[PDB]
Amino acid sequence: PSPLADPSIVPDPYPVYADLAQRRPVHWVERLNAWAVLTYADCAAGLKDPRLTADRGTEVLAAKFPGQPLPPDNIFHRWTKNVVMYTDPPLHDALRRSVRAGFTRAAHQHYDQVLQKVAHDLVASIPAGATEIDAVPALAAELPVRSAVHAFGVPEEDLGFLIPRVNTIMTYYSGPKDQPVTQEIILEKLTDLHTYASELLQGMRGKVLPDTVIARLAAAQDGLTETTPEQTVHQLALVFIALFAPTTPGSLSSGTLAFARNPRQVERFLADQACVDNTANEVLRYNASNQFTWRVAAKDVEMGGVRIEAGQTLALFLGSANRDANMFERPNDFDLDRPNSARHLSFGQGVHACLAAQLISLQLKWFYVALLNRFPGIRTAGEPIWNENLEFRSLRSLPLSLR
Ligand code: HEM
Ligand SMILES: N[C@@H](Cc1c[nH]c2ccccc12)C(=O)O
Repeated sequence: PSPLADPSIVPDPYPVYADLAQRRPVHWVERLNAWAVLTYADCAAGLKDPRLTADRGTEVLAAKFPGQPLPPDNIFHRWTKNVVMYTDPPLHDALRRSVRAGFTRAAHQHYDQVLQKVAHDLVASIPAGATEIDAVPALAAELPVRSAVHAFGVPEEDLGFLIPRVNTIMTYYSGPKDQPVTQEIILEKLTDLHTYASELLQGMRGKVLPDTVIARLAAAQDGLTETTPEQTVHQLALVFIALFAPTTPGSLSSGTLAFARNPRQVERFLADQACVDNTANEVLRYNASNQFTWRVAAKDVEMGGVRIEAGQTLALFLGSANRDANMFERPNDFDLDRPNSARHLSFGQGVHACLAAQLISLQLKWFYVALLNRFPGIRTAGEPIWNENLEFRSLRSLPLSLR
């Protein structure tokens, strides 16, 4: 019976992942209704294997809410079948092109400057007499919300509507454990994000800051020719979910912990710009926030000596792949001098590689620039405590001393 379904692995899964990558690199996890895939080689190729489809909302819903299917007209199916995350090419590619205006080279030139300032301002807000901080609520949870506002264009005044709704929706992705929130409630909040997205663009909600992702997307709508208004609304809903997911906080907090525990890496960062430049990727490699991602077999495939039949579900363990010693020597070392950290799988790979990958790496880079030049002596001030979630894994508490 798979140790991947044991809640006790979440604080430190890596010894279990390493053992299973060796002995059981592909194996069945009953609680996921899926084949777990543990090695870098199999995860990276699986992400780019056209025999594995991203059209998986049916299968994954059946895994998470067995006995509770939904019809094709239900918001769950209309959303999944009309967003980049859960579509294959060619539709995927039309949907991705339709959001290009938010993510151009010029746009990221602007976001680089916004994020530098946002992170600067966050860290500068920590009072002089503060030696202790819980880096989760104070910093890791906070930076992504300030980025959502200033770089993405989510109105600040609408955060009270969005934050709790995304937190509810995100319980869908609770890993191999009982669902804490009913399907009915999740679908209601998913519906609510669609209403909000459409009303935001109509000017019925908050004010979107200029030159942000959402402002750019809004201005692009008149020129779209291969997608529909409903598709834009579906895609915004996904964007809201991704913006307020625990992914970015977990990356910030797990990287902060890594620095706290590895002071010579602080020294490296302050000594060598190449180590700065590699910080986002080494942090992303060191702990994938999304530890596994889902696929379905569109055709029979063979992986890890297992024949996976068309229609079966797979869980590609990005978090295990990132610490596979065959790809990353001494994979449990947090090492800014590592030469291949950019090979991590935390943003996936290929067709569905994270749309926000550059935005998030800029956010991480500027955070650590600000934090570590202010407070190079960061250390633990108690036990870091993890959320009870393997799928989207993150710290709930990170007590630190700043000096
Ligand atoms: C550290 C933070 C984040 C991490 C670790 C993360 C991780 C991922 C991963 C693993 C995928 C690929 C999943 C798969 O193929 O199965 C993905 C895709 C995606 N990401 Fe992120 N992501 C983050 C932040 C964000 C944010 C803030 C947004 C907001 C826009 C976002 C938007 C997306 C979208 C739209 C896709 C789908 C792209 C496609 O299907 O073409 N990501 N991300
Ligand atoms: N892993 C998710 C896809 C995903 C990646 N990043 C996310 C952020 C938020 C929500 C979902 C996602 C899935 O297989 O369904």
